[PDB]
Amino acid sequence: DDFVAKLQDNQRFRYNEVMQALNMSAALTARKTKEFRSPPQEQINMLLNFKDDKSECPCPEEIRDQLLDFHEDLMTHCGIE
Amino acid sequence: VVACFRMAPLYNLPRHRAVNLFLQGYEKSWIETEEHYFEDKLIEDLAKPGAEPPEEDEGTKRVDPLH
Repeated sequence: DDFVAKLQDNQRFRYNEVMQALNMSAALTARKTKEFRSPPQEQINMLLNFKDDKSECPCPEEIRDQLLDFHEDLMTHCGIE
Repeated sequence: VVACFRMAPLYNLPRHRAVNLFLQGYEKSWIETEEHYFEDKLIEDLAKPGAEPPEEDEGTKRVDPLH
């Protein structure tokens, strides 16, 4: 619940700030908005593709930390470690 | 494409649908990709014939759990 709330508000902020700089970027807005114009499942997988390095993920570290800590807690609950 | 321009991202998607998509993506990319090596330890534990002193009889060699 709250993780996707944070992701949604962050994505709104990122879209807003990208639209702020579209004039100065000119044709350069393209790859940046490739993320914004994509199927929702692909958006989810791109936002979640930060498990092992792979810096090609727009999720900031302060939001990555929540998912990493919850994954650690889930693994401990499952008894993996 | 007109439809691709009209279609809206997660921040316009409803909360519960976004949660469902996040759950599916989390299962696909984090839970499934997790690996932990337990086969060797499990097979050794199954092959270990235990409880010999509380058995105390050994009339016939009881088959181990792996057997």
